[PDB]
Amino acid sequence: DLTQLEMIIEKAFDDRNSINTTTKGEILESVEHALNLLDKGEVRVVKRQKNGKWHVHQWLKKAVLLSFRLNPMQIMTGGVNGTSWWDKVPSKFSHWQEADFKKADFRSVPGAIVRHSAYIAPNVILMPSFVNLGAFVDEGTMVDTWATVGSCAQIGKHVHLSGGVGIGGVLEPLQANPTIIEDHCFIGARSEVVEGCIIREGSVLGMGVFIGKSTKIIDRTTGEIFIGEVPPYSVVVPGSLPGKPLPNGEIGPNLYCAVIVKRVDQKTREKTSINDLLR
Amino acid sequence: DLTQLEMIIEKAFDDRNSINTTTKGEILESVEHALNLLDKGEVRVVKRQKNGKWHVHQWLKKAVLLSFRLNPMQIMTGGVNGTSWWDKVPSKFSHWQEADFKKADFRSVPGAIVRHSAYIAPNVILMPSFVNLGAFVDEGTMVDTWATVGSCAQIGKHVHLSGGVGIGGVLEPLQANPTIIEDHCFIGARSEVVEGCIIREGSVLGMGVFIGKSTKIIDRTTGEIFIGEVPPYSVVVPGSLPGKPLPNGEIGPNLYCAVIVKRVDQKTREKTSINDLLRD
Amino acid sequence: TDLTQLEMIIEKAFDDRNSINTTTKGEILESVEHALNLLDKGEVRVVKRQKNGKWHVHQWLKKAVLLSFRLNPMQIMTGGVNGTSWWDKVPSKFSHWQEADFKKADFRSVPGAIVRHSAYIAPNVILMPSFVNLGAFVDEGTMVDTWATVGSCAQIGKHVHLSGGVGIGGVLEPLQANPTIIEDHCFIGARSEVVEGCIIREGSVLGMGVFIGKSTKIIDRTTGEIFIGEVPPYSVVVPGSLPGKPLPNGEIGPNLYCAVIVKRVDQKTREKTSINDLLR
Ligand SMILES: [Cl-]
Ligand SMILES: [Cl-]
Ligand SMILES: [Cl-]
Ligand SMILES: [Cl-]
Repeated sequence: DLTQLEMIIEKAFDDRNSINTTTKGEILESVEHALNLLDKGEVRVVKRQKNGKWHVHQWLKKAVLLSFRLNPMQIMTGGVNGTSWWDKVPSKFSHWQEADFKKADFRSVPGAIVRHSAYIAPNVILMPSFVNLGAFVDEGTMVDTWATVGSCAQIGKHVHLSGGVGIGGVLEPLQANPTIIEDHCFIGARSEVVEGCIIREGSVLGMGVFIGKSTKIIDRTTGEIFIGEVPPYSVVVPGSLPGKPLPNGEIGPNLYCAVIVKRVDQKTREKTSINDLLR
Repeated sequence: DLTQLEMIIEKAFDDRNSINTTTKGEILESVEHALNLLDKGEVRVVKRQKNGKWHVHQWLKKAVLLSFRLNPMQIMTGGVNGTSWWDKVPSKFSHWQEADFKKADFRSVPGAIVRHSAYIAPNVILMPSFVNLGAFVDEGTMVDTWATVGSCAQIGKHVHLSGGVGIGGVLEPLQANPTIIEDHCFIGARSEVVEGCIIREGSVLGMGVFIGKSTKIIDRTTGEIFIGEVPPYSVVVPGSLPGKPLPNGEIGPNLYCAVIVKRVDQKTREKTSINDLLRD
Repeated sequence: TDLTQLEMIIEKAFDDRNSINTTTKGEILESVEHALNLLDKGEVRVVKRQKNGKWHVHQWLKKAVLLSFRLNPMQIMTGGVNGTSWWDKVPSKFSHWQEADFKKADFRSVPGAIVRHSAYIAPNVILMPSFVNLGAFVDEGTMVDTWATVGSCAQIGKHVHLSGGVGIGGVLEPLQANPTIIEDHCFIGARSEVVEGCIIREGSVLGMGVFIGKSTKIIDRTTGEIFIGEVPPYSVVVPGSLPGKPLPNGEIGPNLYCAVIVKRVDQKTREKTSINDLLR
């Protein structure tokens, strides 16, 4: 029953300053249990509504924040020459055996790093990469080498996160939607989507696309400006817009922006290659 | 030997649907032998032609593809607090001891990750980074921190792959050339070269240069446009080209492109610093 | 200890560095080891800021780092996947560190973090999976986010945020060159890169994808002043581009990348306004 669990987390978070490494009992159990529900993908930090809008369940963010006060800093073994690390967030794979990996049915390449409470769906491929607390990585998604899925981020099904891609983490403010990459998006290498922006489903981002909360996204044919959202089935590449003249009157510098070069549909995505879409 | 090895692999590749983790015998031995030849650099995914063009040895890609079918997913130890990974590609350094590292004569910094079948030449420095299956990293090359040498990529001698540089992997389609970086190239930090593009020898890429299959590469002085290839001894920086206007009457956005600002030669390259070449 | 005599020995040993090797022990080894422990503890640092605000290099600490390369052999370092090894000659900072050492040092080291010995990491720093190289200085309360790199001898001021994929470029030789310096309270947005000894002055905010090297043009949008290798205090910086010369065919040429200071604020504005507003 999620209803009771949320109630405790809401009230315990209100008294969060009294929570520490000595707190046990119902508060400790509720937070832990919630992080296991997250780790399994049974709950998620944000859920998509019928309208297509995403709504945050704040008590899950509060549970993650509360886990920082509950768990102590500890020696974590496994470093070079038998040295240690010093942290208070366990790996997702703590106590995982072959049977556990067979059940989860995803591939974790040596170098992959995943914190507990992050959900990894079946048929995902984790290259050497980092997945932070509360993230959700759905069916068949590729997380390529040195990619980062930040806290609470949502990665949809059959997403390709290319090498060096950063999906920015979003914990506070509590009301903020985390960064969201919807189903069937291609995120080109070195791209970055942060600060709770959403890439609507079927979109294709070329290499070097940066999308933050205050990034101008312009449809090259329409003239429309989007903030924090890329509409469905968009092909997006990096560009620049003119700036204000310099104080001496000389032509001003251009400023970076994201450029929507195509808006397609589902049939176009299934029929046309990524490279053709970007050409 | 090589003729018969190629034949065994290609016959098995045509029968790849009947191949799985229970397949042993000559097919297993041939695939393992082919990947060991790749690992020591005795064969490589590509051959340079007389034309100056590179073509793929498709049977070697087939060996790599078969090894996915032959090897089981398994526990691989060494994670934090004794946790494991779950993969079916062994490390290049499996069973390597001091003597293996001394014979190989390259430097492997803790954090470096190299899968078996990747060739790493003498005097290479692997900072924390990742080198994928079938890659070739030639003599004296620097692989800097969080760089990636993708599957089958060919990196020439005395190349500097700066921090966070990605050389994109190319396995299928079988006929597609991998990404190639020829001798004495410098690739500045955060740059990316993917999808089988080739950076010819002695070229210098500034920071943040992206080179993909459909990237316009323009010589600013010549006006010449290149696609998928940077000509020899080019100095390349990130830039932009004008776009079409919006219907509302506003000028359209510029779009990213790669800009050749200089084309030099071996003598110019050897005497002049990277920063001077990029300064103008 | 007496720093003056230690400097004298390091200086003399470096003049005869060709006679220094992996067999060398005695006073020279102890002196180099001591200086790197001083570097690791932050009791000494590769550069110190002067009264005028200029940074001055302590060349003898660079010489000590260089000598430790000659003193220590290439060796097996354990901890790789499936019990495999690395092959390097620089010890981890965390060699022999226990809970008491971590509790005393009072910073947080997340599994995946990599730090070489001689790098100082101050209290309340958070090291995500990342790399900190020799002689670096990471001051109080700084966040080093995932796949960031703090290059050799780099100086990171207090309460700096190095976002994901940020590169702070290393500077060892030339001995006289100042390393890369990031002053107090700076924000460095994701995928940004600052290399080749550039300095970002106190309180500045760099957007995503900002690359600053020695030869990157930085233009002040508000004054029009052009800076090279230095960003003034409390600058807001984003990536941009400047126009080029026409092509020989008569068409407009490509733009070339540059860094743009779009606003310059102060300490009070910085404390009151969020990073996101500063970038709008
Ligand atoms: Cl753990
Ligand atoms: Cl296949
Ligand atoms: Cl292995
Ligand atoms: Cl060590």
